[PDB]
Amino acid sequence: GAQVSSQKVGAHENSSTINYTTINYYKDSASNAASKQDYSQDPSKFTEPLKDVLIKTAPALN
Amino acid sequence: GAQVSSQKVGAHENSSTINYTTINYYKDSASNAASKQDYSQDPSKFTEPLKDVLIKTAPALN
Amino acid sequence: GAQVSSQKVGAHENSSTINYTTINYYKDSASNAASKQDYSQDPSKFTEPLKDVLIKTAPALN
Amino acid sequence: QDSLPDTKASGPAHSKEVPALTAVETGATNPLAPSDTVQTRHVVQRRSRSESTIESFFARGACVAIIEVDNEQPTTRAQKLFAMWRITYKDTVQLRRKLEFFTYSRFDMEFTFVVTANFTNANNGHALNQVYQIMYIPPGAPTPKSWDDYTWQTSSNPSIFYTYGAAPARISVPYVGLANAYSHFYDGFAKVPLKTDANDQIGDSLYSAMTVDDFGVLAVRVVNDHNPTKVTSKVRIYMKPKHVRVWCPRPPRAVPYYGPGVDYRNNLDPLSEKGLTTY
Amino acid sequence: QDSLPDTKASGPAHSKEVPALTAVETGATNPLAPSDTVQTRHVVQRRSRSESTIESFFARGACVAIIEVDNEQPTTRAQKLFAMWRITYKDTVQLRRKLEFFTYSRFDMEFTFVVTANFTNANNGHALNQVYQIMYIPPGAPTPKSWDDYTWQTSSNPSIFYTYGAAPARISVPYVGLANAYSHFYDGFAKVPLKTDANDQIGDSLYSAMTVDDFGVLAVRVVNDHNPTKVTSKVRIYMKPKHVRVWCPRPPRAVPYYGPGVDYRNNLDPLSEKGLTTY
Amino acid sequence: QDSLPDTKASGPAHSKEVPALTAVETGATNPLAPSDTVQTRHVVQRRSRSESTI
Amino acid sequence: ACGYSDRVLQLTLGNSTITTQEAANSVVAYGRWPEFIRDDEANPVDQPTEPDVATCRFYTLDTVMWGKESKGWWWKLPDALRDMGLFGQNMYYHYLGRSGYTVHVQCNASKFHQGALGVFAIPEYCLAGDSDKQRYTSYANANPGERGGKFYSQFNKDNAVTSPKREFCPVDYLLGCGVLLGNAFVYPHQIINLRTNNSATIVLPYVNALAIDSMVKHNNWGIAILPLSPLDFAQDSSVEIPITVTIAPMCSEFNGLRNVTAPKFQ
Amino acid sequence: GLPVLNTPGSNQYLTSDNHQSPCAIPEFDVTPPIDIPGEVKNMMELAEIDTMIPLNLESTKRNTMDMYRVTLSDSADLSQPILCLSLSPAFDPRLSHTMLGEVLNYYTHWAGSLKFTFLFCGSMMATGKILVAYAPPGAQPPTSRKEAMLGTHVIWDLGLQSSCTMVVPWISNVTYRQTTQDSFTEGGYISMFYQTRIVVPLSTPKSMSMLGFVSACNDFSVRLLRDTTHISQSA
Amino acid sequence: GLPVLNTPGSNQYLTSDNHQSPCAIPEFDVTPPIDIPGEVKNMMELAEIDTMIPLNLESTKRNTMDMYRVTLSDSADLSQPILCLSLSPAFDPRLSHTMLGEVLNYYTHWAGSLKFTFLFCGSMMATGKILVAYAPPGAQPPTSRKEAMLGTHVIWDLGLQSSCTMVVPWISNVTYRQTTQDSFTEGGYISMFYQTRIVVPLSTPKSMSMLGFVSACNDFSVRLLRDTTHISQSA
Amino acid sequence: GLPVLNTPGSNQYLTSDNHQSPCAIPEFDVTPPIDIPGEVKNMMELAEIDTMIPLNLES
Amino acid sequence: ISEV
Amino acid sequence: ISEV
Amino acid sequence: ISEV
Ligand SMILES: CCOC(=O)c1ccc(OCCCC2CCN(c3ccc(C)nn3)CC2)cc1
Ligand SMILES: CCOC(=O)c1ccc(OCCCC2CCN(c3ccc(C)nn3)CC2)cc1
Ligand SMILES: *C(=O)CCCCCCCCCCCCC
Ligand SMILES: *C(=O)CCCCCCCCCCCCC
Ligand SMILES: *C(=O)CCCCCCCCCCCCC
Repeated sequence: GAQVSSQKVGAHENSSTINYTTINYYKDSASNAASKQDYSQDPSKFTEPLKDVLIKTAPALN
Repeated sequence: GAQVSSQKVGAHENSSTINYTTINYYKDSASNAASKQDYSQDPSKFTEPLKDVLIKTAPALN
Repeated sequence: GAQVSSQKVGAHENSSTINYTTINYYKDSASNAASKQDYSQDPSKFTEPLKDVLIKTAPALN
Repeated sequence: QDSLPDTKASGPAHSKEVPALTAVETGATNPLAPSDTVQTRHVVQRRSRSESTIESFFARGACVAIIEVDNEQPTTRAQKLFAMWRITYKDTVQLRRKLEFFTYSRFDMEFTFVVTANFTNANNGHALNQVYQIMYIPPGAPTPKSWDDYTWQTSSNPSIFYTYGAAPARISVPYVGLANAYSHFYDGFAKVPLKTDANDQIGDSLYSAMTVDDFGVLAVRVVNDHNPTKVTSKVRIYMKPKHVRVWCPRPPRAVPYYGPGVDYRNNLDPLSEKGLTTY
Repeated sequence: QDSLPDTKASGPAHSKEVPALTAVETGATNPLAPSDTVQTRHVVQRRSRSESTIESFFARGACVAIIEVDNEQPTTRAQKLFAMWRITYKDTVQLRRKLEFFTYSRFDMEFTFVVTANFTNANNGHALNQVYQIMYIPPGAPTPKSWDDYTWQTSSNPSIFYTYGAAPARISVPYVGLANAYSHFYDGFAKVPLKTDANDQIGDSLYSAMTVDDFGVLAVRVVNDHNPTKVTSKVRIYMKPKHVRVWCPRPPRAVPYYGPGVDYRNNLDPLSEKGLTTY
Repeated sequence: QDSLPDTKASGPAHSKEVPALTAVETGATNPLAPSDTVQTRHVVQRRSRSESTI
Repeated sequence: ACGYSDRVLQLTLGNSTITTQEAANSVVAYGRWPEFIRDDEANPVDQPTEPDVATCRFYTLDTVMWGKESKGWWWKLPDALRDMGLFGQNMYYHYLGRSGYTVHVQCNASKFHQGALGVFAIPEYCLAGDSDKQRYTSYANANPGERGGKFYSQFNKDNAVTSPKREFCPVDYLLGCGVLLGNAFVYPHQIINLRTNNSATIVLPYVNALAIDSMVKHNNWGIAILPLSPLDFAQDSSVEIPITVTIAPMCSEFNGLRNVTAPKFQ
Repeated sequence: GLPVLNTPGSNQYLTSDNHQSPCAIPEFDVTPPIDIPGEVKNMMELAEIDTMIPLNLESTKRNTMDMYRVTLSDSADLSQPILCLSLSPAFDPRLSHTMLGEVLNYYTHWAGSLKFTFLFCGSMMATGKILVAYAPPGAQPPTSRKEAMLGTHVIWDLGLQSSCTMVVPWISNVTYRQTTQDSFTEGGYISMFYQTRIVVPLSTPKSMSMLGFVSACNDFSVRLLRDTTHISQSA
Repeated sequence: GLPVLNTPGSNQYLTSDNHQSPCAIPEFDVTPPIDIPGEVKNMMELAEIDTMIPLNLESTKRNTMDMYRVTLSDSADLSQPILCLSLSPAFDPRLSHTMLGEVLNYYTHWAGSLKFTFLFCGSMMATGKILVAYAPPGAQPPTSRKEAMLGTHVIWDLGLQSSCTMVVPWISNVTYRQTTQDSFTEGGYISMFYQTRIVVPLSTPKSMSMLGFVSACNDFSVRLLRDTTHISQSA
Repeated sequence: GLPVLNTPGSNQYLTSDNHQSPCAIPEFDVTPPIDIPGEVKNMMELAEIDTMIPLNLES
Repeated sequence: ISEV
Repeated sequence: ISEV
Repeated sequence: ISEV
């Protein structure tokens, strides 16, 4: 059940891809650590909730 | 001897099937943890112990 | 070097063969735990050390 | 998957099929669902009965005993330099009531030991860390007469040596019953009085009781020799049934327990007053 | 990969396309980038928004409560031999303000317990190490009236037994809400006053409040019997939301909190004085 | 597997075979089982000598 | 097809037959029919005695009258049958015995009478007692035989310390054992409601923590009959109708034969 | 020596935990199971069994056998309710001690559909029609049949089938209600009325009992194991 | 017993850590999610939403609705700045409390391009041309349009499209600037001037408001989570 | 450093337990077995041997 | 290993 | 194992 | 490994 993922390596030693290993020890998912590999989304539903969405170089009002 | 099973994941992180690992360390089964994957059964032997079991839309007495 | 064996499961949970894992950490066998899977033998060398062993339904003396 | 059945879409009815009527005299509970008597929509059910499984209901360690033991200078009168407890779930009420929803049970048992101590008296110097010995004495074995007599040698009895301040001690016990299941209730006697008996004490027994010692005792002591000042300790015992199976359900206890049997004495009035036509 | 978009090389313009002009009345924010109004070079961007993800923003354990409990000789007046805390993130302001950037949330919760103690009085001898019991009492369960009454038996309630000096205690809790999400804000009542009501107290409720006990309480006590001298302890509770999801953003709290609701009372003047034409 | 031998179903006897009689002078213990002197039913034995091993 | 019904049954066991024209179907406790001990669940090694027809027939107990003040009746099994023909003889000649039962309760009245009997079969029916003294009910008192015992509306503590009755004090709304009667329905049961049915028929399997046990030391099943709704008729304030209990041992087998057990019931 | 680092939670004891531990009686020869009749796999199986309701908790009736008996009569006031009760299965005094009520007091949250079954224990010569109803929360609890008629209801006609069942369908705002009393998670109201009236002939009892029963429909579930207020012990 | 060696860090508690721990309510039946509208995946999404700037923090205007209103008029002194502000998005009193400013006060470092949008709230009969500008750090903060003209700027012409947007491009020496005030990581200066003037006809208001807005361009990011000075509590 | 969490039972001593431990005389040259007559594998073998009963425990 |  |  |  060992899960192996890659580290986003910031400062590199003078020595490529480095990994880390994870194993869940408990049956309940609430017991689990945070994976922190998170997906991002569009701001659109807040920044542009328009019914007719318009392209920025055209007149906003027409 | 590592046993790998799936978690019934309730609250999901913004990151699918998540697993947990189990290994028994001791020879005596009494030493073991509880698996908690338990099978359910019919209430029938208590709710309907009738010799002639009858379908709910028909008369109970006939 | 992981050794995997079966547990003689007495009280069973409401959930088959269950296993346990063993690994020896030390070079000297004296350091080891007890396996407790032990072979039994005949009482004969104590209960019947006779030169002419006789069948129980026949006369012991003849 | 373990989710409960979905609600089916159900519409109007005008028919000879009458689920709503029944006859409870039969001994049976009517298998009805909302769609049998009202119009229902389709609901995709996701709820489950995961936490009300027998294992889950019992999957908690409960306090069944508080053993008190002292460590002080051995004087010549009755002291508590060691103590003994008969193993049972009946000196406490909470786990007893849960276990008793059922007639017969079968399980492994997990014992966790919480040990706390304090100074009895205002001042006589102090105490170095204490090690406690918890010895199991199964029926038949020599019981201790003294806190440091030969029985504590424990050559064949299981013992736990616990160090104060360490994580609470924990051991596991197999299903150890003389029968195929533990009887939470026994409608009988261990002896029958016979017509030919000399006194009529010979055949007398306690009602509902089986063996005299049931499962033996736990003998507890402080292994340390006494400090100049006195230390009092309490060993709290938590019991957890695991890998559990239960048979023949029973109505829960409705009035306060009065001893190990089913006997009642007072507070026989469980139910509140409420008006027949009052919400 | 998670890096932000690269800057494109952009040159001079003389055209009918006017990104710079817009109309905010629409309800929309103008999607402009530096290359829309100035000449830009090509930059290969490597920066990322890894640390401002919802999980990362909340991925820190915050102090939400300080529970004080004493261990001393049981006298006959009000003491603190045990204490109870209603579980909430609202007795503190920092995590509350962070959680409230959003209307609804959904998460698992991590509880870490830091336990510290000291001697109250100059001198009466000393104390052997204390074990603390932290019991969760979900709404409905019997609450304790006494530091060592039967409720502490904890047969079905979850309890933590913590030993002083050991690493801070830590448990995890699932998403336990009655709804599909936790409401950080509830514009309503738990009761409606009806025209047919007898007194008009029947239908009265607190504004913004949902259930009376929300999520229950934590009952804390020292399991040790009292030393001759008094020990005072504080249990500090750190809360961390994990596996977090949040909905419907809200403006941050700009004035000091005044209780559990959105009510304000004073310091309603958040902003500094600064001249219109002053840098 | 380590369970002890099963009890065999055994019925009535009228014969020249006499397991019940013996001669302990020989130095030997008589190998008898319940089915040698009483009528027995068939029992599928599950008990074992696991805990009395050296 | 032809004309058959839920309400009309014939039960035949050994040389005995019961007819009922007003039944409410019939119950098989926990969905399990009586059966003999399987080889792989067997424990005593000696060949069993199975008396069959001589013991697995319907024995009818003494009749009890149900009147307006009747609080309830109880019986224990095998105890109610200790003196019943060759069944009782087999029970007392052997150390061990197992048996299932068909219980048939009989109570008819008229389309104008009124009342409902709760008939409950209870595994290990441990009853409560007389006293300050715990678990003190004497063997002879715990075992009324055919006669059965009764329920009371309230707890009268047998006060006489000096010369104790060592009797049960079964209170009706507490099912004689510290629990509420309304929940007794989790146990295998039927209701004899006089407008619906003459009788109740419950088939009991052998229930125990063991495959076989001592019948003289231990009762497996308890039969409790309580008036869920009181007897009433016309305007007559002193109505009385008979309740008759008929019971049959089933798949009976016995082990450990020796001289006969003669218990002391005085 | 494997380099390790001790995390928070170390050396604690959680009552609610699930870990392996040493066996104190190694190699013990365990008594095998036998097939005992009556095995239970889930506490919800018990809540699905019909048990009798203490419908009558009036001063002299409560903690007595009469608490189980509701009196119906041919001379009753037809405008009045036969019985009125709240849908609080673990809390309402009439429901809290039923087998369903008792299992629910070991849990914090309940969800699902319930069903009430009523038994006519009068003579065979007696007849009648009864309206039994359920009002979802939010309005004035019904005081007249006129009002009760408008909610979920069943019109029970007395006859050879002695009993009638009303299912109370799961109608809630929240996904799980609480087992304690609380206006925010309330279940609504149950009421009963005469639809016509009890009619008997002469030489027949004019008065009789009605017994009531409650059990869970198969969609019922519970969560958050907790201790019950239904038992305790003294110092 | 696996031979282990305890390392430094053992038995500590780091607030910032990420570890598994026992679940105190095992096997709990979790309420499933439903698709709620308005879900947020990253705090930077909020900083990209235009929110209104408190541009007017003068003595009687601040902590009032007038703090949001800049007065433009046909009789203004054309040589003077309409408004002058520093590019310190989390620190400058006009910017620090905007939604962008507020998210930045929970972080130590910011980087990326910003954009300011201005809304003309005068009558339709009003006209004008406005110069809005940004001066990167290092010189004298602009006091005249002559000086402001020379830096990054936009000449806004008032008309049917009511609003204008000036993007402040990421021009920095350091890869990440600080959220607090600091000369070493300073952002420069923003200024506004009349390019021509507000012109109205007769029967028209000669004076009117301009509302201002700020939000992050899509290249904006933040780092080093920290506590905000924007909230506190008493003893 | 592998992140670990100490469970209950930690640092206890159970008389009835079965664990490995360091060997205090490493690399010792052990005397080999020889086939001694009379080996016992189970205490029940002894209970199967006929032994004489003290049938007469009178004064 | 044994993956269920 | 499960390598992402 | 060595599975018996
Ligand atoms: C009616 C009374 O209670 C019970 O029926 C009931 C209660 C408890 C129970 O658990 C098993 C009891 C025997 C166990 C008790 C604990 N044991 C041990 C053994 C060794 C040590 C050190 N500590 N404890 C070994 C044997 C089994 C049944
Ligand atoms: C508005 C108030 O605060 C909240 O909305 C809010 C705050 C906290 C929260 O977390 C869940 C609260 C219930 C939890 C609290 C802690 N729990 C436990 C359980 C057992 C132990 C030993 N220790 N803690 C179990 C249940 C969920 C929501
Ligand atoms: C998947 O995990 C199979 C490989 C297992 C590798 C060894 C795991 C070592 C840790 C044991 C974890 C037991 C947790 C309860
Ligand atoms: C099956 O378990 C084979 C794989 C073993 C993986 C490593 C196990 C690590 C833990 C050692 C356990 C020793 C327990 C006595
Ligand atoms: C055989 O053992 C090969 C597999 C090894 C699995 C991991 C072992 C983990 C424990 C390390 C033991 C080191 C003992 C000195």
